[PDB]
Amino acid sequence: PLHKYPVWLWKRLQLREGICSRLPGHYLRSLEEERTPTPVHYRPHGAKFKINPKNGQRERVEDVPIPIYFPPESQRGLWGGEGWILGQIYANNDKLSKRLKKVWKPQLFEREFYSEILDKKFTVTVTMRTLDLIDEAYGLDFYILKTPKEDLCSKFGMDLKRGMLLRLARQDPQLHPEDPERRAAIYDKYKEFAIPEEEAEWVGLTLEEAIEKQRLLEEKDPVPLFKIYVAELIQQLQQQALSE
Amino acid sequence: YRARPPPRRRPGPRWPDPEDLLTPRWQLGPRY
Amino acid sequence: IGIRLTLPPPKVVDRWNEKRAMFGVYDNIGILGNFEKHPKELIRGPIWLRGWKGNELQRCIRKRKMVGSRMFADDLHNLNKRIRYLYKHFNRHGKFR
Amino acid sequence: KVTLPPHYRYGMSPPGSVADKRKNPPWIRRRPVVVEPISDEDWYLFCGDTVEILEGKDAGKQGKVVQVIRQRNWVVVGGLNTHYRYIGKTMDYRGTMIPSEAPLLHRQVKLVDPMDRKPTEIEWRFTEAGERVRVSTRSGRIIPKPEFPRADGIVPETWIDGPKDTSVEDALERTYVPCLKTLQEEVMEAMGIKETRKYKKVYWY
Amino acid sequence: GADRMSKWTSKRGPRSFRGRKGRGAKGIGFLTSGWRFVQIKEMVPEFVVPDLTGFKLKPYVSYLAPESEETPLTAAQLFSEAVAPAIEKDFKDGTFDPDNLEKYGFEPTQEGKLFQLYPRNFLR
Amino acid sequence: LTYFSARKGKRKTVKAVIDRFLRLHCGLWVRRKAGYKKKLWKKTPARKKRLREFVFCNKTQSKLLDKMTTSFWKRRNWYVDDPYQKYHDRTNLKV
Amino acid sequence: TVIVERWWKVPLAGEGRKPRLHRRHRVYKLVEDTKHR
Amino acid sequence: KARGNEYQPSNIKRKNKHGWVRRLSTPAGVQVILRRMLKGRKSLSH
RNA sequence: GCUAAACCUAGCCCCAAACCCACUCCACCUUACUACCAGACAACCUUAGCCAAACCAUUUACCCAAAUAAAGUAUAGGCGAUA
Ligand SMILES: [K+]
Ligand SMILES: [Mg+2]
Ligand SMILES: [Mg+2]
Ligand SMILES: [Mg+2]
Ligand SMILES: [Mg+2]
Ligand SMILES: [Mg+2]
Ligand SMILES: [Mg+2]
Ligand SMILES: [Mg+2]
Ligand SMILES: [Mg+2]
Ligand SMILES: [Mg+2]
Ligand SMILES: [Mg+2]
Ligand SMILES: [Mg+2]
Repeated sequence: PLHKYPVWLWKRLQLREGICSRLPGHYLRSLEEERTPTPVHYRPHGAKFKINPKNGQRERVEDVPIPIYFPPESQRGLWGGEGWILGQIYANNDKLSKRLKKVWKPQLFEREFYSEILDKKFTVTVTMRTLDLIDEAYGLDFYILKTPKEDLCSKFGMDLKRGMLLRLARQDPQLHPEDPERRAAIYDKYKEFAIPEEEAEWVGLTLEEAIEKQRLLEEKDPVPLFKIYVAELIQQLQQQALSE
Repeated sequence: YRARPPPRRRPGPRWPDPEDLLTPRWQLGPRY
Repeated sequence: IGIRLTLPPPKVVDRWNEKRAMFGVYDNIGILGNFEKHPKELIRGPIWLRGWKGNELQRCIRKRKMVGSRMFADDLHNLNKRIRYLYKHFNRHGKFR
Repeated sequence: KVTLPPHYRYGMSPPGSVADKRKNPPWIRRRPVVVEPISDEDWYLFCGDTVEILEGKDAGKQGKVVQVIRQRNWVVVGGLNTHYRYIGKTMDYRGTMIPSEAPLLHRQVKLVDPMDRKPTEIEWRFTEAGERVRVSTRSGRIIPKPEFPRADGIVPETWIDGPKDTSVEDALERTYVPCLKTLQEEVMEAMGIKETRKYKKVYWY
Repeated sequence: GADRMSKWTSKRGPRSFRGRKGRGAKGIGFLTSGWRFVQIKEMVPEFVVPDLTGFKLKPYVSYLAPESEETPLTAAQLFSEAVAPAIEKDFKDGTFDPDNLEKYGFEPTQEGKLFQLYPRNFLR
Repeated sequence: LTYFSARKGKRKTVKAVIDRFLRLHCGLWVRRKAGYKKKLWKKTPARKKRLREFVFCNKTQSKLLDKMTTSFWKRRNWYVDDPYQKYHDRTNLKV
Repeated sequence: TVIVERWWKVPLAGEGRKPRLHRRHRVYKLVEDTKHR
Repeated sequence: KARGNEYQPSNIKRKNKHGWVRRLSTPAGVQVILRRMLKGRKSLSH
């Protein structure tokens, strides 16, 4: 036989049933959106049309991203979108020679970063690209908030984003409790990234984490039927008195 | 017997439901 | 042995039932209906065979392209193998080159 | 009780009997008998009904239905549509020949009008009180459901309570006073069992 | 050569296997040093048998009993038959408050009770 | 030769034939002589002139190349200022 | 950062379609490693 | 010498090698159970 | 004359349509189907090859989501096979 829906649509159907239905709309739209990551291991053409050198004709060109493998240890650091490149090479760059397996690994470094919003220092494994992105963003706090989810390529980076967004959303007074003037200055510096606290709590959460969080919010002890029946009995007696 | 009514092209524009996943993507764009 | 000893039950065919009496009706829907509907639109069956004909290889290619994502995993695997065998048979085996 | 095979063929002998097991062993697989589907509300033949045979040797004769087999749309009329067979046959004795009734389909019998003893068609209709009864089509007369002995072989009128049969007064006595206590709690109070030790909390997972 | 389809019971296997497998009977104690078994009196179930002297109910019921419609007991029926008269009596008198729901039979918590409805801590 | 393609179910064209031969619409095929650019110093001018000629193919070769190319290459083309336009049709041909 | 490009040209996929990648598209040649800049 | 008696029965070895717990100890063994469940095997493991 | 022979059903196949399925009690990841004791072990990671090229070594179609058409065209390729 045949399935009513295509197989690749089964995942999206599951989001319309069960506990995933009751997830916040703003969170669900984030999962549906799939932006193209900033090119890292390949150079984009930069133009939609190029003149072919041979026939001298205008031919459409497209950017095909290089597949990237992110090791699980990359989720505990900030690699800046870099990852392992699992591919093939030709010996001596000659197509008539053997096709060998080649893996390109980023050079990882251990660095300590201070977050102004979080008022804490983190020892994060980063690459040289991550340092450049932070330098171009003028600070770690700007880099975390500005960089999209698809470009961070790190669960820890998204967790840092949620922490910063929560403090900005709440105007949390735990940041320098004894210096109210200094606390307001930092919040004013990053006021452009402020979002409502309801949305900030769901930023960076995976589907499994969101489901568990939603389940806990909806988890409540059932109301005993004694209390429910008392309310109906009391209401009905009042209505009887009015008719009399 | 009597023949069934002839199959006719249904009058009026056909607007697919945008909220249906089985709706083809080409029937939802501005070009359609 | 190998042949039945009794006559089979007689075949009763209603030559004038509704299906046979109205067979072929509206086959000229395009000619007599201002070409609003093509006669191929009357064909009912698999979605990959309405108004289209081909050999076994062309049917297998077309079915995989149109409803391949909706097929079962075991059915899809057999279809993929059938295309591979038919590709080798038609393009590599035969009396004529 | 017994889980019959998917295509078990019901016969005159009741299922699970000695004769049925010999005729229908667990390994038998015969062609199913095509039976016209009749709804329970549409069925109109019951034990004790008087019907007239339409086809067969006893066409036009009337008799009393003694058994109905819904799985085959069969009605058995006592002493009608009968063939003769030997019973109790042994090696020395040829046996005793007795008339044996053959089953009749529902379309081969027709219910009779109580006022005029002739076959007639009936339809299920509701009376003013709301009861569902059978009404003759041509005459519009109510045909009562015949009084047949119960399948358990018990006559309420000719019934005497035994040494282990609860009397009607005791059986229908209502001694239950509703309360928010379990059976265990009420028995502890009734029998005076005292338990002061408290139950310790346990982990459920 | 082993029979996979047969039920795995305590009669199969070496001596260690046979002594560890049971037949579903509940334990009534524990083993101390020297393989000595200590039987706990409280772990042994106690049969609460009532006095049947002067009991008018017999295993069977006489067939001269009128047929009655089956009405399964529900929470709504139990509340009406047991709690509604108590609440209605106090409602007319004008003395009814949510604080005294325990007076009518409501139990806020099952902890501290010998027989707890949920989780169940008593046998049938 | 691919008689039935795996993606479209159609006959494919051997592109080696296209890069070497020109098919006139009359059915003829035009080719260049093999080795007309090889070792010209050891070849007489009479021989070299024959190598520079554009020759036709016989019936077997023409039929072979027809099977190796699809119907797209057998259509009638109206290229502007086509050098081989006059050779696409036959004149005064009997039998 | 290691930057590579494919030896084999990837056929165009069109508007709103993901490119079809054969196993020969896994072959890469090193363009430039940014650490040597 | 004479062959054919390569199977020397032992319940301890049989349960430790092809048991239900042994099957679930590795991801490959879990797939073994899943294949037998899919095929409808009456005995998923020893 | 035996041995046998004969049968018409059980059901199934391909499509359409429509998005399926889990738990009476009790038992079941330890030696599964075992009432009742200190865990902290935890998932990710390029398919290869037969085969075709009449050897083989680069290479050799494999649903990726609109039927048709552009088109087996542009293009790729021991510019070979073929893609
Ligand atoms: K061939
Ligand atoms: Mg065996
Ligand atoms: Mg297109
Ligand atoms: Mg693809
Ligand atoms: Mg053996
Ligand atoms: Mg040994
Ligand atoms: Mg099966
Ligand atoms: Mg089970
Ligand atoms: Mg070969
Ligand atoms: Mg060889
Ligand atoms: Mg070329
Ligand atoms: Mg060749």
